[PDB]
Amino acid sequence: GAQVSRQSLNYFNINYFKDAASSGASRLD
Amino acid sequence: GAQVSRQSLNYFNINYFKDAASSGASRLD
Amino acid sequence: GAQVSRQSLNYFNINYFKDAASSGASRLD
Amino acid sequence: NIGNVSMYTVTLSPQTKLAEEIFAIKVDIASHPLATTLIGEIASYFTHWTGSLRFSFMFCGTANTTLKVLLAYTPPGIGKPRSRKEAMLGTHVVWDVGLQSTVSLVVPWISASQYRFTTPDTYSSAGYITCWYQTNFVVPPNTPNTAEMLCFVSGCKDFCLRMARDTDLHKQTGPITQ
Amino acid sequence: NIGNVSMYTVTLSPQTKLAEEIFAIKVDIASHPLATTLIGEIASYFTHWTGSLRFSFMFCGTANTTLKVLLAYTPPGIGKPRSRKEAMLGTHVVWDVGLQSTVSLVVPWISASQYRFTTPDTYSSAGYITCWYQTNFVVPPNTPNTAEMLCFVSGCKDFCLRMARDTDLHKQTGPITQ
Amino acid sequence: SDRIIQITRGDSTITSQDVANAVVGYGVWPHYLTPQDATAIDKPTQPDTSSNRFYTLDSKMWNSTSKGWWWKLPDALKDMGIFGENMFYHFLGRSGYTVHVQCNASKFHQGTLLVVMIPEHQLATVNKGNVNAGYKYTHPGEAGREVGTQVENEKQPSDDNWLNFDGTLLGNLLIFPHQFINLRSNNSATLIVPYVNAVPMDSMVRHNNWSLVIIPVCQLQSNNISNIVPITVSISPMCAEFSGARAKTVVQ
Amino acid sequence: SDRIIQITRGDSTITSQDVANAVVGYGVWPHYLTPQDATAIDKPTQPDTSSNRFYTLDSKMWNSTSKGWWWKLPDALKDMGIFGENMFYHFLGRSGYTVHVQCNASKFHQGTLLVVMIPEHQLATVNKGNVNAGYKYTHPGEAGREVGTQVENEKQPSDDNWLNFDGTLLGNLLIFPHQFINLRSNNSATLIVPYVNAVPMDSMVRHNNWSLVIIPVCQLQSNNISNIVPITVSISPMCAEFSGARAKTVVQ
Amino acid sequence: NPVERYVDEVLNEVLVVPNINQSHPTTSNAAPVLDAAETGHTNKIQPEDTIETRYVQSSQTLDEMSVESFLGRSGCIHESVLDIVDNYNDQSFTKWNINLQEMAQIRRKFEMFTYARFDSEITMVPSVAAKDGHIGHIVMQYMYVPPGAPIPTTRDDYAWQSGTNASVFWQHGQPFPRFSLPFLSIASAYYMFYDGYDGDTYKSRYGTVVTNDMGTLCSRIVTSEQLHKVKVVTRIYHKAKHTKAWCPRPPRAVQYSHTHTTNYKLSSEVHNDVAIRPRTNLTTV
Amino acid sequence: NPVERYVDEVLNEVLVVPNINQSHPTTSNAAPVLDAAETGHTNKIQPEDTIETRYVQSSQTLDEMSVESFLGRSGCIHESVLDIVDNYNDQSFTKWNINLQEMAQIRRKFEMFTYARFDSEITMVPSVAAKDGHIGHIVMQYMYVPPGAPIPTTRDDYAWQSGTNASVFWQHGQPFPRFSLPFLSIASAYYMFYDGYDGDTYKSRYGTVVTNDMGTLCSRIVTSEQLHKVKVVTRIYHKAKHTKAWCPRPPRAVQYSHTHTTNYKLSSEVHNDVAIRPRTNLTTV
Ligand SMILES: *[C@](*)(=O)[C][C][C][C][C][C][C][C][C][C][C][C][C]
Ligand SMILES: *[C@](*)(=O)[C][C][C][C][C][C][C][C][C][C][C][C][C]
Ligand SMILES: *[C@](*)(=O)[C][C][C][C][C][C][C][C][C][C][C][C][C]
Ligand SMILES: CCCCCCCCCCCC(=O)O
Ligand SMILES: CCCCCCCCCCCC(=O)O
Repeated sequence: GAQVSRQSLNYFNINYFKDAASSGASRLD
Repeated sequence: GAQVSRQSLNYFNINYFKDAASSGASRLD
Repeated sequence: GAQVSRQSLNYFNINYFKDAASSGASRLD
Repeated sequence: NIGNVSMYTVTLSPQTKLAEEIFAIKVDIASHPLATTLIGEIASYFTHWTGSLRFSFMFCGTANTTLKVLLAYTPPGIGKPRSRKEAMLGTHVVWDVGLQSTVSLVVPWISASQYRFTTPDTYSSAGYITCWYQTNFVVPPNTPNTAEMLCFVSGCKDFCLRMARDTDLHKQTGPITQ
Repeated sequence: NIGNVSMYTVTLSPQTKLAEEIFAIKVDIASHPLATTLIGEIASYFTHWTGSLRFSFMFCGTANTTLKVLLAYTPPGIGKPRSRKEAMLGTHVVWDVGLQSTVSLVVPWISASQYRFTTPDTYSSAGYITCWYQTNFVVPPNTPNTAEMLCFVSGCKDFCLRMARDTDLHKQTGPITQ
Repeated sequence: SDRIIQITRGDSTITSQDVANAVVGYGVWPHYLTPQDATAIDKPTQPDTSSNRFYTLDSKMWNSTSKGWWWKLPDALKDMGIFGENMFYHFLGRSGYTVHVQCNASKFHQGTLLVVMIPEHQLATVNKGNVNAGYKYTHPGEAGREVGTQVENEKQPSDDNWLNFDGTLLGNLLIFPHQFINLRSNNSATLIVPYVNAVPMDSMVRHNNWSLVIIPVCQLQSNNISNIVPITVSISPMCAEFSGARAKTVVQ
Repeated sequence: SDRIIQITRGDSTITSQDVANAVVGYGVWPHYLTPQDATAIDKPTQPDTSSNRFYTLDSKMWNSTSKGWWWKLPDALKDMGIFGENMFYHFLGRSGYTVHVQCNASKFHQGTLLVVMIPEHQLATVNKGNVNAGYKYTHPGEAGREVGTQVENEKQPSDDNWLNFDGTLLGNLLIFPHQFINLRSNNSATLIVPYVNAVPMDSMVRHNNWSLVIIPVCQLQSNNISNIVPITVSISPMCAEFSGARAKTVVQ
Repeated sequence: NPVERYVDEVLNEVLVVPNINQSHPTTSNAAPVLDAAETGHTNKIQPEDTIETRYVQSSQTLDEMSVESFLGRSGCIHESVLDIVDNYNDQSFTKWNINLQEMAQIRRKFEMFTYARFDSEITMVPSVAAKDGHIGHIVMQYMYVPPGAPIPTTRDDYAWQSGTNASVFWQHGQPFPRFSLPFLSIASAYYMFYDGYDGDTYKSRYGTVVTNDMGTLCSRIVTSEQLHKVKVVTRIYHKAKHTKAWCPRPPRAVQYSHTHTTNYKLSSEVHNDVAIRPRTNLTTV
Repeated sequence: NPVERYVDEVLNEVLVVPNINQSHPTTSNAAPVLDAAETGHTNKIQPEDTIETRYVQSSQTLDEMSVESFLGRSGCIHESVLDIVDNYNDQSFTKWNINLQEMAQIRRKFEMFTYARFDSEITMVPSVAAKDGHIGHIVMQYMYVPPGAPIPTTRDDYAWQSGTNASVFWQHGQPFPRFSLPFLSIASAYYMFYDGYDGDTYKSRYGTVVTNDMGTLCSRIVTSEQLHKVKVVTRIYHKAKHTKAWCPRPPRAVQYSHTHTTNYKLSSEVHNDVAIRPRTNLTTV
């Protein structure tokens, strides 16, 4: 699961498992 | 976190953690 | 550090460390 | 007074000597008696603090009771003021009791370092806040000769805490059972 | 002289014999007495060095004291010069003392290898620097008959150190306690 | 509300919930000296917030027999922090002031104080020939003078409140910047005065520019006399600037 | 001429007809604190010419046996006019300095003084375990300290000039802003140093930012020893500003 | 831009505190310092309103004060002990009714809110004490038994088959086990406090015990009986992830005494029961 | 170009030293060799000014001399000892007030600067000595306790719950633990030296002890009491990352005696106290 951004400064927000509970700490706001 | 350059000789300056203190030795200048 | 070629048969000549002494055996010629 | 609501009130009354001291406390966010206030408790879960503090006071005497009080903040590097004259050389507010019952004194962030330790530390002690009679407590006849005052505290727009740590304001000395 | 500021000064005086030797030291950056200078100390944190060295000398006698001195650098492969004639066959500067108190002698990088070991090594010994009277120390009457001279050292634009290592110029023989 | 006031000067903030407006002496707000009116040529020092702040003087007790009180400026502030230090280290000084007189009682008390700011209040002596008021007597400092208490001496100024301590009638003091603290209406008086003098700057040690005079014109009365009713004065210098720096002048 | 210098600060002007240029510590000229680096939020007071002027300390005598002298800043100026007053009335202070060391002799005298400005010169004690230099000893004021005169006490700092009073070698002091007064060439040294600290402003009472160290590296010699050769130091604060006004701190 | 936002994450500058602006002297009939606490509101006066401030650029951030940060740290919630003394069959397995009420440290933090919703990260730290010298080959089984599923009554109970329940097997020497648990409540949020009962009689239960049943954690040493006895202590650490919290409340002022209840005990000298240090008088700082 | 810059990183040729240019004989009234050290400046004379040089292309680089390189090497700063002798409860845990002043090697390098700012990489090397033969299963807990947080007084103290503090659990056999710490000061940089006090009285503390409080590191053997006693020594290594340093100073010339102070001891024969080797005379090389 990969949220690829580009700016080049590419960001890869990878989610390795198939359940939302598995992801790390949440972003803010 | 990936700074992808291209020249092809592509450079991948990956930052595996979300805190600046976590990255390796600094570049120079 | 990645030398990406294309032919598709893509070649990835990755250099995992920041010092030249760290890379494997040299190419020939 | 501990264990009684009276531990939250300061009593005022007609004075016979002028410029008497009413109370004096340290400004350090996690020092006593500030420690158990909500802001003091949250500050105790962090190692560093910065910003200005807002201290408010609500007069609870009769509508016919008058009073003028001087609230002062003494920056560090000196002892607590021994007199009203000494105290007013610092940051202060002269409170006139009237229709509006509450006044606020802001303790500005005046520090050498950008942050201070929440735990008592000599280098980072923030100073003192003292209260003195400016004029006097005055009442008409047939009116109670003493009155209470409530004191509040909260953080200004620039208050900020840093470096999470476990609190020393609560402990567990044994197992918590069913 | 160790433990005294006098360990930093060289005394000059009127000579009765011509072309006398004043001082002689090795040019090796981490050898004594160069070892404790800032450049010697930093060099001791590295294994290899290269580049030219700049040695300066400031005369501290009276404004009425005159002197001409010959400063020489003897490249390796030979012993230290036994006379002024021997020494001047090498790299040298004839210093005339006057309005400007300081002179600089540059020890050029003259080596077989691109780098030399900072630690004393026969193969990489850099040579010597000697000082001799060119003329003589001369003063008018009623003027002190001796004068001091200060000696400095720093690296030229091409000085460079390599291969970080722990220094042998400082030790710990026991625990450092509170 | 027109009854409320908040005055902030430097690190001090004063409030009153029962005011009677404010008076700006002669309609001129204090300001720094301009190059057109200046005479001393050295660059002036302007401490700003460290000097232009409220300094509270010693409180006084108002009772049925009080005759009045007076303070002289800058004398009353000679010992007040940075302002005080500057006035002694420099030959010349210049300053305006915000005077805030405080006096609260109750809705069952009555009394009236006439608060006046007098420029060049040159005091007189009574029945002492051409002997004038002694320096010591016109320089009481923050304690000021309590009229009708001082044991007479030859150089002792007049204590006749009805003659303004200078040979003029009390009723006419209203020609000077003033306010009244009438207990039924207000609990404070506020006067902002500019620098007034025939010279642009002056010695703050030997020349008192303004005199604050407080005279109870209507006697303090109530049915609860045991409750002390104090009068407190807080003064804030404004646009204070000094010139001619040297060692510190020590008086006496 | 490159041998001449005139330095004007406030109401003071200093001259020297035999200088060896001037040193600006770390290449940074003193300047006021910017809002980007500030932390204390109250408006700072900036006395300007009344504080940023030359203050001459007590002169010292240089003789054949002198071991050296040192002064600490701002401590050396704690009793100097308006600058001194401001440092005690305020919790925080910030300042740069122009240091002008003076020493004239003759063309028949010889001697050399090493003049150094050291940031955070944390003094050591010798053979006294973990007992550190006492507050009193590191705060000698304008008199400074004459090395090798003080009768030892437990809290007495090191007097070893060759070890920089801190365990480092004298020859390496040149890494700090410095000049030499070599009698044959110059009669003064001038160093301009900016404010150096890990915090934007600090307590001037408990933290000495800079230390002025003067060590005679080449002994004073001449054939007219009866003529006393003094060393005089004049220091001028630059961009002095203070914050956190209150009553005056009294030390001891 | 998700990349600018990314940089803010790395630098921890997502939530910046405002600057202090320069202020000036004032003489006004508007008195911001005066207000009425009776209203129940906090006077929003700032430093620029009471003193003459200078302009200061703030560089402080509130990221670390976020609820995610506050509750997003792994703390111990249970210490499971399997001490083989004299009967392997009876002493090699155990169970624990799961809750976040037994350890004061994390309990107090969660209780500063009335309701909270979050996913849970559980990390286990097992330590095998060699009571007799050797530990052999220790393999552990941790089974999550939801309410209603059969609880094993012996070390060889058929329930250990874990045909449906989630079991985590750990082998000594391998890294610490860890897994995530989705928000488990039947409600929209967990009740940190509950002023209610499971009925309307004198014997009805009161408090969070009525609403917060998360099942049982059953542990067992999988390895059969060994010659040398061991004492296996497994510490369970819990971290909240993707957290939301509602209605803040006063922090616990006295020691906790029991799970699922606000009950407390008071001594004859109450000042010893609270963190408040007695003052000598009103003027002694 | 970040790729050309990249190649320079790999080859370590980011900072090149200048070439030596060919020079010729001169006869001038400009004498670069003459100057005045009194000015406090270093004469910038180069080899081309004093001798006839040839042209030489320099290939040396200053990369390794950078402050990042100099201070970017992991050195030991502490050796923590947990020696089980006769009381497991008392001897299985300890604490250390963190500082970089106890080991001369890294202390001296950092002290060549007045102020320094950097992030820290901490690597721990635990070694379990089997005093009685077997080590069992050793699990360690290293808790970072910031100033103010409660310090554990027993091996089972509630503080070990680490509900908020950062704890690192290590299991014997697993790789060496390692973590990074952001710049921790309340100031803009760490004070390597501090000519100040925490007050203005004769009893005020002097030096960096006043400004450099980084908290306490509390260690504990998590494993319960085992039959065989062990001695666990954990060596802490520190490396500075993303370093900045200000105001260079002379290197420590004598042995250190205590933490946070420049105090030293001198013998009757001072030449033995410094690295200076006595010369026979001025002309003996
Ligand atoms: C997301 O939902 C799937 C996660 C997949 C995990 C594997 C990530 C590494 C991908 C490497 C691919 C390289 C591209 C050529
Ligand atoms: C940066 O902020 C995120 C770091 C993500 C770490 C994973 C790096 C491997 C990415 C492989 C993707 C392959 C592309 C197809
Ligand atoms: C080269 O100098 C940097 C080496 C980086 C090592 C990481 C290589 C894996 C990259 C995976 C990226 C996937 C692309 C989406
Ligand atoms: C199996 C390991 C433990 C899982 C704990 C997650 C459940 C959190 C619910 C908290 C409710 C309460 O404790 O009152
Ligand atoms: C917990 C492991 C140790 C962390 C050390 C990082 C702190 C560096 C601060 C140095 C200050 C000093 O030692 O005086």
